[PDB]
Amino acid sequence: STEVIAHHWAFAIFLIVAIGLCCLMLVGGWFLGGRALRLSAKFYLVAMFFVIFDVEALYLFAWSTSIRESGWVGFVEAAIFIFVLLAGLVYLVRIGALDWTP
Amino acid sequence: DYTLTEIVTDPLNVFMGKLNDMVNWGRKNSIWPYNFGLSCCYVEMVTSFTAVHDVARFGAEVLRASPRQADLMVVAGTCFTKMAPVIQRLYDQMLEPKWVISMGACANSGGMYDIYSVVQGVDKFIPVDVYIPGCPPRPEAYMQALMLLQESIGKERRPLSWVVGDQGVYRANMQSERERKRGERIAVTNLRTPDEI
Amino acid sequence: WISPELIEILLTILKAVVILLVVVTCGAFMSFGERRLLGLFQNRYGPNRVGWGGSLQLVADMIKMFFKEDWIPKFSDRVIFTLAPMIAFTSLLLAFAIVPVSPGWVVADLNIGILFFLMMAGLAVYAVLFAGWSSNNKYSLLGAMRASAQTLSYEVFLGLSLMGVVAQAGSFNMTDIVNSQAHVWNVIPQFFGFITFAIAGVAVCHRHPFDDGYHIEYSGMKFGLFFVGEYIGIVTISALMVTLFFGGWQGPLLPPFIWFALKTAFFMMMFILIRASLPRPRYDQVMSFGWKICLPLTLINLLVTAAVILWQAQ
Amino acid sequence: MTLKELLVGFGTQVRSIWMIGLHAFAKRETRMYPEEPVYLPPRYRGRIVLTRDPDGEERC
Amino acid sequence: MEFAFYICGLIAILATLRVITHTNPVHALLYLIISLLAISGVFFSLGAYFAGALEIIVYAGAIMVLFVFVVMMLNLSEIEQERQWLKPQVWIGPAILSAIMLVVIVYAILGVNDQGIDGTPISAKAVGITLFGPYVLAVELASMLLLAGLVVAFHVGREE
Amino acid sequence: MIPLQHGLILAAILFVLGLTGLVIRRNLLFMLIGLEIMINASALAFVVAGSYWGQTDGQVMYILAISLAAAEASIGLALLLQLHRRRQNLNIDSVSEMRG
Ligand SMILES: CCCCCCCCCCCCCCCCCC(=O)OC[C@H](COP(=O)(O)OCCN)OC(=O)CCCCCCCCCCCCCCCCC
Ligand SMILES: CCCCCCCCCCC1=C(C)C(=O)C(OC)=C(OC)C1=O
Ligand SMILES: CCCCCCCCCCCCCCCCCCCC
Ligand SMILES: CCCCCCCCCCCCCCCCCCCC
Ligand code: SF4
Repeated sequence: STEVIAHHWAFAIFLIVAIGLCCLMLVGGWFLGGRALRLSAKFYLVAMFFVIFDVEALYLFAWSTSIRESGWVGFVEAAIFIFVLLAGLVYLVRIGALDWTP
Repeated sequence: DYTLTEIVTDPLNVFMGKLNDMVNWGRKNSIWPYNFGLSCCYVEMVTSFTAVHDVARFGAEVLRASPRQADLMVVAGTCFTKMAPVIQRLYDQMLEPKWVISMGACANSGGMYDIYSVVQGVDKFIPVDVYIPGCPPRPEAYMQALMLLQESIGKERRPLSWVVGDQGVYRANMQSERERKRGERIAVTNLRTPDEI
Repeated sequence: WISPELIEILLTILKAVVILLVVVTCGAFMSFGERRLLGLFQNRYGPNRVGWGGSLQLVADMIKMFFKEDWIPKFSDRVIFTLAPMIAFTSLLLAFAIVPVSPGWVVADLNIGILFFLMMAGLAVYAVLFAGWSSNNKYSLLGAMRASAQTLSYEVFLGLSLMGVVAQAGSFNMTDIVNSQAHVWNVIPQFFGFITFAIAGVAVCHRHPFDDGYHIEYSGMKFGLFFVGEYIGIVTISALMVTLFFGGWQGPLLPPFIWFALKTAFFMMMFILIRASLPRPRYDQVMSFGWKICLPLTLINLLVTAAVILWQAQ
Repeated sequence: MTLKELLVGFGTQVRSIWMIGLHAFAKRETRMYPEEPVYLPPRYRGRIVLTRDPDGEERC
Repeated sequence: MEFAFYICGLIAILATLRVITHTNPVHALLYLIISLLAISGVFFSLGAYFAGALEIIVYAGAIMVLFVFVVMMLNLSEIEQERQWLKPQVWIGPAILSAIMLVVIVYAILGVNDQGIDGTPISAKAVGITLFGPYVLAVELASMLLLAGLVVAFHVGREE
Repeated sequence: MIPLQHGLILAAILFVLGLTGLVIRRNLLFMLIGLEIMINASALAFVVAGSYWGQTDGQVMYILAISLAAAEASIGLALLLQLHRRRQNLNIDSVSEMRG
């Protein structure tokens, strides 16, 4: 359609002009103007928790856009999914996995 | 009457002059001081930064903890012998263009502390653009020094680009404020008696 | 070559370019506006001497950052150093690229929408990490890992806070979301979703009170790119919560763009007041609040929203 | 943490926002140097001068 | 839509080739992120909008974030001082083996019936419908798989 | 009008590239990177196959594939952290003690 190809061209022009704007800004900044330890594993733990719960979040993302088309049995399935998610979260909290302080 | 870094004349096409004026306007209207606390003079500096004086009105409130982003180094305090290499390193970490304001008698000359552990003025090892007498200078003296620095910045010539043109920095030789205000200062006859408020 | 299809193509391209220029100029103009409004909150004036009302302070700052000496650290990774402000600008700019500001005024009427916003947040974390690592400083690196751990702790429920609005709308599209608020704005049913998304949006933008800095080695115009990128992120998050929780352009009397601009201006002023008012919590308190309170709140909110929707389905 | 102290903290944050907003509705405390001259008390210790006698000769 | 698919596939191939031949771990992860963005563009060109969205959100927004986190943790160290993988006596053999397997798989691919991918956009609503319909136990046991990975990675990745 | 053969060829190319990176690199981090490349190529192949048949099954299998990929990346990076903690190097040829 003409409207969808107009929106595609608008999005492409938006991306190109934004990239060109920031690149030209950096180029003008460079051109103008004269010249003259072992980290603690809690970082890995919190990033790993973010990865796992982001995958669980993607499952809930897929569920949320089709809640009406899934019916009450989909609600029961997603309630079991969310309950397992919350049991894992309670497990992580209670063993001090999510406690940054010692 | 300029100074090239030698006493030379004014090097300033007419479009290059307008571009230099625009650059100087943008530089003097956006001055970012470095957050550096030495002694009591820094307390009066940050007092000028607060609401009752509002140094933000001149565009000079963005107080940076990083010397890279700062344009102005205000040496506001005594230049102790242990702190002098720190001051020199923080000045060296800055980028062109950079300006220096000595605030207070300690930073000017050492002040009352002509003592074994004090460097007698910060101009002993870094170049200073504006000096403020006082111990401490009041906040509006720091504002007046900021306007003096702005007036000095607005009449200096710097290269627009590092690949085109003369790369030397031409700083104007301003008339001294003492000679400028001698007309109005000597003409003073009577002041208010100290017994009043 | 004069054809109405080409006219519509150029009109849509011009509208997208106008939206881009307006949002970038708004980010810069309210960098200056944050300075002025912090002055207003702190019983002073702020910059009001460079031009009428201080409106030329931004131009002076722009010129100063342009003609500041460009300095890359000698022992640093040059490509990553240049790439971090690149991402910090473009990620939230493209996040704004899906916001509908008016009926017929939208850059991309995508079928994903807030999913594209989630992609842009997942690149903004890269911007912060690359800024920290490329500085070749251990203090900056530690500060960057702490800040990125915070933004992961709040990105973990940003999408789930949006999922209540998505569930009520039944679609990922932003126009469907603003059309589902024809009767009642989503702030009333999705109030817990509103507070969780507001907290997560403030936290992933690294705004107060969620802020060994990793910007200390950045100078010249790269620091300006970081500044305008954070401000564009503020504008984008404000416009997104206007469209998602406050109807968007819907209003009884004033024109729709005026309503959208007024709601966005109120929320950006709320950002300024949030900076001026709250103190900084400790880092462990911030992550514990993100992991122990807000994520279960989003999950329970999604469950309650689904139960309410399926009850109303006859 | 406790829900009661969470609600107390939320109310305290709302109160802090309210005070800062009402203080935004207040009057400015800035003395506009240099447009507004600084008042100095008569015995203020600033620039040093040498004065003259009533007959006009210098006092030093 | 064809041009976008081919340019994104070419970018992904070149970025993967730069990944498996680079020395700097952060640079390798950066080209890997570029390859993941390219493969997401491939997904968007084929109408799999949800798959490309998850490719940027999860694969190029969580997993490689974790890789970048671990690389910053290691502070990467007898790696660039060796460069053993670019000597031919190490890499010619495995490259020959991978080329032979690629030739066999491509020959198997070329003998299939192709009506062409029409690229009709498949929304996340249909994916969510079939996810909680025909694939209920897939979702539940995938939650259990994520739980298993969480427990294993917590048990191993501690410091005591 | 995009051939299924071309998508499967691209996925196969990325798979054998990930396998080559997994084999030729002695660094465990690059082995994990190669493993991520292979599993992403397999997920791309499933997406291509699902898009050819007009079914959501390819995207469902993509979702399962990236769930597996996230979990094995977490486990492998934890193992890599333990190896770097107790050996101070990531040379996978060093850990070869059990043999025969
Ligand atoms: C686009 C526009 C967006 C503009 C911004 C709008 C949203 C702003 C969101 C700001 C979020 C700030 C979140 C701060 C969380 C802090 C959590 C925490 O741990 O606080 C610590 C404190 C004490 O906790 P405790 O464990 O007892 O510590 C004792 C140990 N010595 O714990 C407490 O004091 C408990 C209470 C913590 C904070 C609760 C939430 C407050 C949210 C901010 C106020 C919002 C007001 C309304 C805003 C407008 C709404 C229309
Ligand atoms: C990289 C992180 C940048 C954070 C923002 C820095 C720029 C704004 C500084 C605000 C400010 C602070 C905090 C401040 O403490 C202060 O008082 C000395 C000011 O002068 C009035 C300020 O302007
Ligand atoms: C912070 C706000 C950012 C907005 C970015 C997009 C601006 C688009 C401007 C569109 C203006 C016309 C809108 C349609 C007509 C209705 C309003 C007419 C009076 C302005
Ligand atoms: C220190 C020990 C190092 C061991 C490295 C092992 C590397 C194995 C490389 C195998 C290469 C095979 C090349 C192709 C062989 C012919 C084709 C397959 C058989 C028909
Ligand atoms: S000049 Fe006086 S007020 Fe200033 S630092 Fe020295 S002692 Fe303190």
